[PDB]
Formats: sequence, C-alpha cells, structure tokens
Amino acid sequence: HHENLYFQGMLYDLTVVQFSKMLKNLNAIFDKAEAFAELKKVDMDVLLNSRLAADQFNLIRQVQIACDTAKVGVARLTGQLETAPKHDDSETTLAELRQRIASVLTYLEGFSEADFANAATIQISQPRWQGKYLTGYEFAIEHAIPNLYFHITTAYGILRHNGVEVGKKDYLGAMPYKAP
Amino acid sequence: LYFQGMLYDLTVVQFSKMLKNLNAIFDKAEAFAELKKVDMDVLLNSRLAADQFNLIRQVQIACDTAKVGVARLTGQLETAPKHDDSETTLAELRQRIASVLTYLEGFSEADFANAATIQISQPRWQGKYLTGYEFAIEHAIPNLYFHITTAYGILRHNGVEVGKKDYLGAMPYKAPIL
Repeated sequence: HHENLYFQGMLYDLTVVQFSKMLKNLNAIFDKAEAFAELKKVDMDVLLNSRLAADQFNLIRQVQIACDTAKVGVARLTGQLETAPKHDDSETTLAELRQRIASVLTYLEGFSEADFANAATIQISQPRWQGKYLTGYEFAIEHAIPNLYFHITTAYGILRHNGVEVGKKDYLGAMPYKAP
Repeated sequence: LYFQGMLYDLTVVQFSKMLKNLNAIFDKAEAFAELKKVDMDVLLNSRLAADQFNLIRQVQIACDTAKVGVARLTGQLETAPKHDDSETTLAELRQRIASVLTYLEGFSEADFANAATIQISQPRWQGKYLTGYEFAIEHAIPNLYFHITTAYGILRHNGVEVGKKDYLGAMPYKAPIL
C-alpha cells in the first residue's frame, strides 16, 4: 500500500525537516539570550556555563547534544553514520555554538525523502547496547525525538532560569497556518 | 495503513509511554521527599523561574497536551475528560495522569483514518488552521516534550535523582537474528 513512500516521508519530516526547524528555533532563543545579556550587562560566558543541577551538563553541552542528536539521528536512520561530519565539542563561545548549529543545518539540507527509503526497518544498535537493536522507526519515535526535545527544552530552561525572557513561541517557532 | 498507524503510534502510544514515565519519575520524587525529609508540596510548587508555571502546572499541561492533541487529530471533540486544574496533591496529579492514560487507551489506529488531513483550528487561532499532520509534528509533539522535560528539570534542580533513563523509559530492544 505504498508503505515505503509513507514511512520515508514521515521519517524525513519528523527528523530532517522538524529538527532543522527546532535548531533554527534554538538560534532564535540565543538571540534573546544576547538581548538579555546586553540589557542586564550579564556576561554571556556566565549563561553558557550555567546549568539546572550540579551534576547536569551545562548550556554549551545541551546545545552540542541537541545538535548531535539531530545529526547522528539522521545519519543513523539513513545508514550514513560513516559519512557524518565529526565535532570535537571544543566550543566555548556563542559564536562557536552558532557555527555548530549552522553546520548541522547544512548537513541536514543535503538529505531527501529517498534517503529514508529503508529507515523504518534499518537496525540501529549503539555501542553500549551489546548488539541489541531498535528499528529506525522505533529509534526515531522512542529515542531520537524525545532526546532532541529534552536537550532543547533544558537549554531553554537554563536561560529562562537565569532571567532570559524566552517564551513558548520562541521554542515552537512559526506555524504553517492556512486561511480557511 | 497510510499515516493512520504512524499518527497513532506518535501520539496515543508514545505519549502514553511518556506519561507513564512521568508517573514513574514521581515515584523518585516520593523517595527523595522521604529520604531528605522534604514535603512533597514544596516540590509540586517549585519552578524554574518566578514567572514560569510550577510543577503541578507542567504536569497538568503535559496531560492536556496529550489528551487534547488526540481529541483534535481524531475529530472527537464532543466528549473528553474534563479537568479543572484543582489538583494540589501528588495523589490528585496521579489521578489526572491515569485519567488521560485511560482516555488514550480507548483509541485505535482506525480513529486516525483521516488525522493526516483533518483541519485543526484552536479557539485563539482566528479561524486559521493546520493539517493534523502539521499539528502533530510541529505543535502537539514539541509541546508534550517541553512540559514533561520542564517537570523533570524542576525535580532535577531540587535534587531528585532522576536521569535520562527515567525520561525515556524502557526501549523495545531486540536481538539480531539475521
């Protein structure tokens, strides 16, 4: 029943398309963080190294993990992990983080629906799973998607906690509303 | 069949999993409260910013996101559980999670027959609409993870020993056979 066409389109839209949107949204969130820092004469370094708990990754790390979730998630679903761009996680500044987002966005632009032809059924096994696997469809739904939103939300929470006036519209972004 | 099963899995099934996960997270909050001699009401009223909604509200909103999301996608707006946000206790919030889990259990893949293409318009949208496909991907899903992660973060910030595994829940791991 054309199931390959549906599975591939959905998985493409959930990952390449929606993850690119959310990463752009994360960029917009940082525009508010810069406005705050300027207005409150807060050092951006302080925000970038802030965190919600002493044993939880800081803001720089949340951004890095969000980007990796999108990048590696797509690489994995499309069977292209060996071709994926590598990042050493050396970023310490907002500029560098904006570059990291931009790179992942460019990477994601390179894919099409057809790259996901067999994504639903591909066997994904991470190094710490002792050979056990999830199908690509399961991995998207239960692993990659929750994780992407977890780390973007936690980045948002760090900023919000520090006083940045980011709101839900900044996280969701524009909707493709249609006139009736 | 087409997007019916996929939209059902993305919403009914995975949101159910996540709410079950949220319930389990509160088991850890209870452990913490007893061990650290912290009153649960303290945690329920905690927040990440003075002007952001507190834990109770994050839980209420995550439930309503799942509930109303599925109601809208399936076009079944005539009857759904009505909650009034009167909950002040953990017992009450667990009843609210249970209520939505029960509601979501009543749906099948067939209820999503036209969810991809249904037009969805909220009251504040001025007649403007999204397709159910767009609504699920761009609105419902992100909103559900937002509020659950924020609830997690409030607990985590206050010292509750939750980790990523509590948030994701169990994975359907399989052993390779070919």
